[PDB]
Order: sequence, then C-alpha cells, then structure tokens
Amino acid sequence: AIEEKFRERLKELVVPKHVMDVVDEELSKLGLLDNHSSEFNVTRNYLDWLTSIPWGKYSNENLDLARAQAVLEEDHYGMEDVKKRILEFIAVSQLRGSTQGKILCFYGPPGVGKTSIARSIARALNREYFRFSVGGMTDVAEIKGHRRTYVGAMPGKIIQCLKKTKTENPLILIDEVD
Amino acid sequence: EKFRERLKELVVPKHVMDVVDEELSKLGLLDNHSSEFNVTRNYLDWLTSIPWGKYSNENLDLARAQAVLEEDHYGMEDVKKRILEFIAVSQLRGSTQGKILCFYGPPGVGKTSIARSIARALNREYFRFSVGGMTDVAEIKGHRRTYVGAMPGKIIQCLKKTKTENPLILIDEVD
Ligand SMILES: Nc1ncnc2c1ncn2[C@@H]1O[C@H](COP(=O)(O)OP(=O)(O)OP(=O)(O)O)[C@@H](O)[C@H]1O
Ligand SMILES: Nc1ncnc2c1ncn2[C@@H]1O[C@H](COP(=O)(O)OP(=O)(O)O)[C@@H](O)[C@H]1O
Ligand SMILES: [Mg+2]
Repeated sequence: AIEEKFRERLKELVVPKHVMDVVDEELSKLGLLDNHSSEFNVTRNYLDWLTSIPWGKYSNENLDLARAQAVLEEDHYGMEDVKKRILEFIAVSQLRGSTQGKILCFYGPPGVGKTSIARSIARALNREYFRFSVGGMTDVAEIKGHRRTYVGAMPGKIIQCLKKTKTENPLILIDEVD
Repeated sequence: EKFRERLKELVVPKHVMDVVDEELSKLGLLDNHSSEFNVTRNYLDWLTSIPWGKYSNENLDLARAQAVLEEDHYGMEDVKKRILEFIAVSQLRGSTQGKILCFYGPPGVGKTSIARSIARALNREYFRFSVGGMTDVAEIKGHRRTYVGAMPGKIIQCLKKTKTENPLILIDEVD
C-alpha cells in the first residue's frame, strides 16, 4: 500500500494508545484495499484526519513577565486593569508550575478593545490564535460535526480543523454570547 | 471479559443482567466500528459503570457529626443544631429519607458548603448539580439512544462518579 506507509511516517509524533490502536485498525482495514473509490476513501479521510490532528505537540509558552507586559503595551494603549489581570493570570500559572487554562470573559461597551486584546494576549503567551463567533450559530454541527457515515461530513471543523495549527495549546477566543 | 469481571465484582440485579447479556449478544452479531457498534459500546460501558448493589456505610453518630460540623465551618450554631436534630430524628426513624432539607439565606453565606459538610458527617459520597433555568428534562433523565447526542444525565453521572448507590445529591439554586 502506498499511502499506508506515508501515514505511518507522518504519525511519528507522540500519540496516545487509544488513538493509536484506532489508527492501526483503520490502517489494517484500508490495507485490505477492498476497492479504490468509496469505502477506501472514507477510511482514508478518517486516517488523514487522525494523522493530521497533532498529538502531544505543544508551543513553548513565554514565561517572562517582563516580555509579556512589554508586548501587551506594544499592542494596546492602557487597559490597565485588564493587563494587570492578564499578568496575574500568568504569574499564578508560573507559581502552580502548570497552567489551568481558565476561561476569561471580557464584557463592556462596543469598540472598547475586547476582541483585539485577545490577539495581543495570544502573542504575549506565545500561543497560536483562533477566533470563533458563536453568535448566529444555530446548528451544533459547527462545534462538533456529523458522524463519518454521512457523505460529506467534515470533522466538526471549527474545533478539530482548529487543531490543525500544529499546537495543542492555542488561545481560542469565543467572540460573543448572542 | 472486562465487562464480565466488572459485573462480577458487584451485585447486579437480574433484569439488568438479562438486558446486558442481551445487548452483548446483540453486539455478538458483530458490526465492527460503526454507529451501531459504538452505540452498543457506550451503552454497555455506562451499564458496567453504574454501581448496582454496592453502597457506602453511613454514620449517624451525633458525636462525630458534631465534630465534623464544627471543624468544617465556623459559627452557624443554629444551623448546626438543626442538622444535628435532623440526624437524631433520622437515626430514630432509621430511614433518613423523609423530608428534603433546604437552606436559604443571603448570597455568600456558604449554604452550598453545608452540603459537603453534611456528606462528610454522614460518610456519604458528595455530588452537586445546579438548576438555573434548565427548562429541560435531559439534564435529569437524559436523551434517547437514537439521537446523536446520547447522554445518560446528571443522576447516572452522579452514580458512576460516586460508585455508590446511596450518595448525597445537593441541588443548588432551586429558586
Ligand atoms: N485601548 C486601545 N488601544 C489601542 N487600540 C484600541 C484600543 N481600544 C480599541 N482599539 C482599536 O479599536 C478597534 C475596536 O475593535 P474592538 O476590539 O474594540 O472590538 P470589540 O471591543 O469586540 O467591539 P464589539 O463588542 O462591538 O465587537 C480595534 O481595532 C482596536 O485596535
Ligand atoms: N461559616 C463559614 N465557615 C467557613 N466558610 C464559610 C462560612 N460561610 C461561608 N463560607 C465560605 O463561603 C463560600 C461559599 O459561599 P456560599 O454560602 O456557598 O454561597 P451561595 O450560598 O451563594 O452558594 C465557601 O468558600 C465557604 O468557605
Ligand atoms: Mg468583538
């Protein structure tokens, strides 16, 4: 099989055991090569998604409070309490030795610097950035898509296709609460 | 099997055993790694997860109850006295299941921590789930297995987490 060894070469990164046995069994099912169009390609796409979602991949966070404060200042003019809370959030994690990934909600009048301070924070913590907009989201298939049995199902893109930033700790901004 | 030793350790009821072996034979007509396979897999996992006879021994002792209550909280002498009265009445009656206790008062007085203190005092397993405008039953009873969103619900999740047939369930913010 041509693509089998290619997928095997791709998934060299640290994969948990359950994902690994699932992808091994999927490789074994596709290795039968029962056909070349329909049942081959559904498992092929499942395999490509499994090998594309990065497992154990991280991004070296910036632990330097001075640099984080500097870059917040470069981005925005003084949102003093906001930036103090971001720095205190960084310091509590640097104390606990491992972060907790707390959910922070920013509320206030329009145009006050809510959405862009998120990109600022992402650059400060050396994470990858990504932006939802849940307002006007009416179907659940956006956060988690349709099962693979349906014809054109996408892997619940806005969360899993998010993970194709090659990083397990990206900062995700959920835009609104409408 | 994993599920077999699971049910072998704990006292299963007869109808449950019948249904689980029925669904296990229904999977025996293998439909490997599909929707109708993973549905059966999750069903049997929840079934072997639920504790069936195993429970936690209680402690209706007033002395230890008082010690726990005075340790976990400061002040609140009258609430502690009401809790001790409930415990004594429930020891007499033996059932400890008659009327539901409900603490009310201003916010921030720690009426949610009294539930944890009571769980410690009765040596039960604690569990909390809030009801703020849920408007649905799927939180309590859950969903059907047909829906792609298939969850047992708050009660079964409490049972699977506590691994105990007689836990303490706090219900927050009824009002
Ligand atoms: N303190 C600030 N310093 C520098 N630029 C700012 C500041 N506040 C707002 N801006 C700029 O003004 C624009 C306003 O966008 P903003 O991020 O405020 O949208 P928002 O707060 O999400 O508004 P809405 O809630 O209406 O969507 C941004 O492009 C931002 O660059
Ligand atoms: N008498 C007390 N002793 C110890 N902690 C208390 C006391 N009263 C309140 N608390 C604290 O208050 C917090 C819980 O507040 P709570 O009364 O549960 O608010 P709400 O009633 O709105 O849920 C807990 O962290 C608890 O430690
Ligand atoms: Mg915005």
